[PDB]
Amino acid sequence: CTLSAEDKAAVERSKMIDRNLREDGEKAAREVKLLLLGSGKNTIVKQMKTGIVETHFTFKDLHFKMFDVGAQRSERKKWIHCFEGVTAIIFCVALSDYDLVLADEAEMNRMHASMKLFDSICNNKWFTDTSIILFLNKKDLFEEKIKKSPLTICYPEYAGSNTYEEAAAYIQCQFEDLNKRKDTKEIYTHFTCSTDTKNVQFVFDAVTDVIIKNNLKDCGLF
Amino acid sequence: AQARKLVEQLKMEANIDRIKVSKAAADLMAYCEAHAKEDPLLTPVPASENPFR
Amino acid sequence: VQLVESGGGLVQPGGSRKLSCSASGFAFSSFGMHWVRQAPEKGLEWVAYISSGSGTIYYADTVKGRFTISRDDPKNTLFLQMTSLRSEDTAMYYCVRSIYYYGSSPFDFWGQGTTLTVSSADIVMTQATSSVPVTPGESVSISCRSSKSLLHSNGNTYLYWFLQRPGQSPQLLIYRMSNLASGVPDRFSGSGSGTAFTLTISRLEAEDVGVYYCMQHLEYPLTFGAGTKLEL
Amino acid sequence: SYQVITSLLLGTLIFCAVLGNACVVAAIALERSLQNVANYLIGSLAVTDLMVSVLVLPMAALYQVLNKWTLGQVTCDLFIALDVLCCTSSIWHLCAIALDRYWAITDPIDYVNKRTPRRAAALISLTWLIGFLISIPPMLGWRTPEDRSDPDACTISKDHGYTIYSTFGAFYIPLLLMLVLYGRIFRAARFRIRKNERNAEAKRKMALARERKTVKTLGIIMGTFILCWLPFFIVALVLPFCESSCHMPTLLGAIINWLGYSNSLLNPVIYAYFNKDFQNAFKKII
Amino acid sequence: QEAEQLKNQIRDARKACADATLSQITNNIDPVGRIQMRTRRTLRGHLAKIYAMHWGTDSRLLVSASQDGKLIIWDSYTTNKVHAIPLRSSWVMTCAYAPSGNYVACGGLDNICSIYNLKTREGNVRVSRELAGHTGYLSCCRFLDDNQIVTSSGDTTCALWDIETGQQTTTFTGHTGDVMSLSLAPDTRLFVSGACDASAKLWDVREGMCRQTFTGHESDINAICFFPNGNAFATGSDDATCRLFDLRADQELMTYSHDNIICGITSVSFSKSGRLLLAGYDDFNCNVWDALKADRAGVLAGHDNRVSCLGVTDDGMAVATGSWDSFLKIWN
Ligand SMILES: C/C=C\C/C=C\C/C=C/C/C=C/CCCC(=O)O[C@H](COC(=O)CCCCCCCCCCCCC)COP(=O)(O)O[C@H]1[C@H](O)[C@@H](O)[C@H](OP(=O)(O)O)[C@@H](O)[C@H]1O
Ligand SMILES: C[C@H](CCC(=O)NCC(=O)O)[C@H]1CC[C@H]2[C@@H]3[C@H](O)C[C@@H]4C[C@H](O)CC[C@]4(C)[C@H]3CC[C@]12C
Ligand SMILES: CC(C)CCC[C@@H](C)[C@H]1CC[C@H]2[C@@H]3CC=C4C[C@@H](O)CC[C@]4(C)[C@H]3CC[C@]12C
Ligand SMILES: [C]N([C])([C])[C][C]C1=[C][N]C2=C1[C]=C([O])[C]=[C]2
Repeated sequence: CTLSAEDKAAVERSKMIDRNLREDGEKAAREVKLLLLGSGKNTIVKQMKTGIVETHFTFKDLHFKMFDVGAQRSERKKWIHCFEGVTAIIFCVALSDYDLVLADEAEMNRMHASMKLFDSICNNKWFTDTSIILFLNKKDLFEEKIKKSPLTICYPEYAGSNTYEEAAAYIQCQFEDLNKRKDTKEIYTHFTCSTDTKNVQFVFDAVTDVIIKNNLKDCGLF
Repeated sequence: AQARKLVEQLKMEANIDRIKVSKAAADLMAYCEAHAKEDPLLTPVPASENPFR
Repeated sequence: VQLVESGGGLVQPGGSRKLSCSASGFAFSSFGMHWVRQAPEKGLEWVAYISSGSGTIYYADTVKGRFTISRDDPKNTLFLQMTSLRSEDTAMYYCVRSIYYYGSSPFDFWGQGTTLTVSSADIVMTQATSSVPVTPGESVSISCRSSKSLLHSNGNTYLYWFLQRPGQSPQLLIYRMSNLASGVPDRFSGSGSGTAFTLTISRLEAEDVGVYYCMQHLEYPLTFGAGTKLEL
Repeated sequence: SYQVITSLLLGTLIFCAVLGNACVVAAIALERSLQNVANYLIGSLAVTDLMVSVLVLPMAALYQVLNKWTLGQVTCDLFIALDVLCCTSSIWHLCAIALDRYWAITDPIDYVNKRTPRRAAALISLTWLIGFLISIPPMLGWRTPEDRSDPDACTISKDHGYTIYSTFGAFYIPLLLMLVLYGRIFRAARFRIRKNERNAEAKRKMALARERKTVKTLGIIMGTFILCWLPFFIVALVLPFCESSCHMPTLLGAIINWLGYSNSLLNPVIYAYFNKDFQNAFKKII
Repeated sequence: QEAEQLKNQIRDARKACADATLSQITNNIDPVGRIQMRTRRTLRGHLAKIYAMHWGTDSRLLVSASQDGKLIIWDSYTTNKVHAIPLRSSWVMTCAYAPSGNYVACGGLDNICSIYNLKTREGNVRVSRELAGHTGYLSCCRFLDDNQIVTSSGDTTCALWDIETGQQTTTFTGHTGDVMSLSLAPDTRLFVSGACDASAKLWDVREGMCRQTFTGHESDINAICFFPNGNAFATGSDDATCRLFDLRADQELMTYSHDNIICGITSVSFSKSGRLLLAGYDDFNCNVWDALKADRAGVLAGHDNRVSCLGVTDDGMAVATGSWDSFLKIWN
């Protein structure tokens, strides 16, 4: 009885705003947050459906929100922490780009840059328990290029057959080996191609598996 | 060229009359003592004259 | 911002009529709503109140029970049900909107109202003079008094000054005894003690001619004074 | 001197149980990080166990220590009703936790979309409703003249129909349901675990370790519950139909009854103190 | 060939002016003593980690920004949510309150510091102007006036915006690195910024040029705040040390650090008298430093996650702190 009528109205408005905020939070909770990093990123985005670009796509009754951090040339040590809690991270690399040097007086190679970024993201402290949905794009051009130019240019120590299957498997294994915490997180790898739902279904399967494994870990079973 | 811009910026080297640090330090404490009783966090205000109590 | 009322007309005693207000130009859901009547050649009187979300509903003693209020947020329309209309109910009801938060301005907009022609610890507000003859360019002061201290412990004086020019709806000048309402000349000023309040016009203009009203909002049984009628 | 030792041991047990349950009940409230559907079920189980420890256990300790009932028929009926209600509630809370884990594991879509605290609230309400159903008969009916006939005894109703109904709906239906659900969970976990060559060997090691861990978890969860309740319920079912022959040694009854109550102490241990979230919360608050 | 001699010429001049450090002068100053800081109002309702918070000029209203896409203005005394602003971008990292209290700015990963007008006839918070044009995330936006707002962005450039025009009136590009924080002087004529290059630069608003540069910090500067007198400002970095710079001395005067502190500093603020340095640390705690004697006169606790933002009221009677735990607590 120590509050005036205007104070009572203000309290009512505050609790109504709190109810609206809780409803919005509940709506946002029932969503999957995926981080896109990378190289065929535009092609993957197209097949799936200056700042952060958000794409909302629903598959098999599950809503997926993918945030594209591309075009942010600023240092990632100061904004990467904003993405804590993402169910999975979609890392896209281009197989055909093993012969490219990304200019810069040929001081780096696109495959080497991609693997360095993959290692940095996977071993980052904030993502010690986040699954990675690794995508290898442009398989057709990779096959066409390895037909003539062997991938050994990018891998000096790889002595093996130049056929598509062996080279692709070796590249996938090289990307996988970057995991220094393999026990905690799973690395899903897919030769994406650029047709049909072969990517959306793989992303859905990876998300489902990650969720199931996390639930099992919570109970201690897995 | 950046050289011209940098020299233009550094031209401000001697455009300001300066006061030695001792005088500024003394003025700081002079201001603090002048308004010492006007800062409740420095002089605990009585609970009667404290809206938050 | 615009509020248009509807449902006015002649109703015989004992009848029931619903008055509806249509909102356009603002978020009806966020704003609260009020009903203030004005009997012909008489003063103002608060009728009913409804808050956003319909959580809080209050009615005046003379209308409690007979009159009920409701809101329709999706359609942005307000309804005030009326039953067993009495001869005392013959008044023009004005729909008002208020928003309650720190720094807000309750009763900041008044509609044209709907004309209706039918047939206790309350803080009584009294105004010294019913009318005062004045001339343009001369300072004019209007004083009002309250039976109870309107200055709550929070430090806010819940006094509201309303100006109703001839053939026009009331307009808010001062809403907390010290703060000028939006879209009002700076000439108007408000000052007063915990019980005595004064409204001073720095320089009277032609538009200032009208009837000045006062209200108290410390307690929800809002009371309006007889009003001060300035004439040129 | 024997009564002194019995009082010491039983009081130590009733205390430690109270402390363990109240600690979980306070932890769920004092740390924001633990308010989850599974964790709300765990907290409700802890509340049920704390009710067991505080209300039913003190009257029961008086029975054993003095070897007689010293509070009258009304108190005896209240004690029987509360004990049955709270024990059934705890068992069905374990069953509800098992069901929630099964649904979360096998229905990720529902977990993401259609899982809210309203599920935990409904599960708790249903468990308490089942407890009420099981504990109603000995108060709203039954209690035959031969029942509680000894002025210094507070035996639970031993009517054949009521005995079978209570035993079934309190231990056996929950037992079968938990067994089936945990078997499905085990199959799902095996599927997930099953689903360069040195790295393959390392992954095989990880899979084997996960299989061992899931086996250990399932074994603990089922075996504690069984070792606690099955000895009590097997006797509770056999003796009503074995009045003619079964000698019914008093020591065995005392040992089982208490195993069953100890179940209340062990439940919160298994479901919160082995839980990483609860242990982290305790470490931070302490 | 590439201005080799110039660098040391400034170095010698700056060195020559070091006669007596701040520690020597403050020997006779009595210590602040233990500050019995205790939480008075616990503002809660955010469902995600918060990053920025700014007090109003009235010392009662404050604005809080969270990654949940909701901006909440709080009534400190009554703890009431006066307004809720649904941000279009759900990656806000900075917020500001206009001195007049009529406008609110919000910015973050999106390269925009949207201006929100609180005072409207329709009674809703609608976007007034969107200050797009930055090539990187906006680190901090602060109002010089109700119509001019200065912005800091990860693109290493700070910009002065005429809100009515919606274009950069002036661009500051002297930073060779991302700029994290921005602070305004009492007179609003000049402002300072901190950058990941481990340096802070003095910026003049109207002539649009750099007057001084400070490089004491070893790592990225996270937060900065102007001293109440306006002749100095403090800066926080990942070094776990807070540093005080005097504009008229061009030199750092003292360092506020402790051996037991290793994590970075996330927030910095001054009391009304300037004797207290409210520094937010990444270790879930805020430490109060004696600005004159550089001693820990108090500490604040009760936050379950990293401290992000804090600010002292213009009245100087209370200080609010923000943390990633989504709880805002006001201390008096
Ligand atoms: C024949 C030979 C073979 C047979 C036997 C020998 C070999 C096998 C041994 C069997 C194990 C014996 C019991 C020890 C179990 C044990 O090792 O505990 C482990 C470590 O904790 C501590 O030990 C630390 C203890 C912490 C206790 C909490 C502190 C408070 C206790 C007092 C409480 C009362 C006062 C309040 C952790 O428990 P865990 O090993 O069982 O692993 C899991 C546990 O089963 C799950 O319950 C839990 O979640 P849940 O599925 O929902 O239940 C999981 O998170 C995880 O903890
Ligand atoms: C155990 C109960 C009290 C309930 C209790 O202990 N609360 C729950 C708990 O905290 O454990 C005891 C306490 C005193 C007992 C009563 C007194 O001993 C007096 C009296 C004694 C007669 O032999 C039986 C009836 C009667 C009237 C008793 C009935 C049971 C009572 C009421
Ligand atoms: C799982 C853990 C907590 C179980 C610990 C052992 C429990 C079951 C033990 C500890 C002390 C024991 C009691 C000690 C005293 C007696 C005396 C005798 O006249 C009947 C058995 C009875 C009543 C025991 C029943 C079982 C008992 C309660
Ligand atoms: C603890 N304790 C005692 C062990 C418990 C038991 C129980 C529960 N429920 C039921 C029971 C019994 C019968 O007979 C029936 C039913």
